[PDB]
Amino acid sequence: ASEAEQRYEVQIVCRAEDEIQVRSLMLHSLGSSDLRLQSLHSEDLDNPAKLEVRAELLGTPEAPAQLERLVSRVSLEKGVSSVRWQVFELAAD
Repeated sequence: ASEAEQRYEVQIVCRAEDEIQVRSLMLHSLGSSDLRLQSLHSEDLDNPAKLEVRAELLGTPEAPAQLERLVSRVSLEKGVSSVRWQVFELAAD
């Protein structure tokens, strides 16, 4: 309808123990993805052992299923404490 590509910020809270696996599966789920990665801010949040990786992925509101896909593929892996995605939209002007 209207070209409004939104940024979905996938915030994966994962143990540092398996962060590399988590991030590898993140990239794996980027294997032909509508969701186009911009950046992934990986900081320590809950605890130094739990790294929260908040990645900006651009996608349209027409692609919610892809977010599920990402979340599922990463949730298949161990180390993930919590995984949320924030729909950040464009500023309605």
